[PDB]
Amino acid sequence: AISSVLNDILSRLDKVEAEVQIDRLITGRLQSLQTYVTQQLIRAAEIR
Amino acid sequence: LCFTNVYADSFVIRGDEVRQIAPGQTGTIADYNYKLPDDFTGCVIAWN
Repeated sequence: AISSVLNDILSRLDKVEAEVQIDRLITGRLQSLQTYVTQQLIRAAEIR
Repeated sequence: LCFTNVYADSFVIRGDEVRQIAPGQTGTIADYNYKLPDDFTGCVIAWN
């Protein structure tokens, strides 16, 4: 995406191009939470 | 196909304004006298 900062993108693109650039950040971000929570569910299983 | 409801929006414009009639646009027509939505389903039919 043309920035890491979500508001900047709104300040430069319309509803059709902001949707592309923002959907990179959503997909990548959601993949980040799906990663951390997997590592943590595993970590937790060691602790049990 | 079949459709729930249908319309025809009828008007006259400059040939150099046909581009503004696409959804996700800006310019004096798109801003101040005819805008299409982002989820626009339909067809633009334009001729000299």
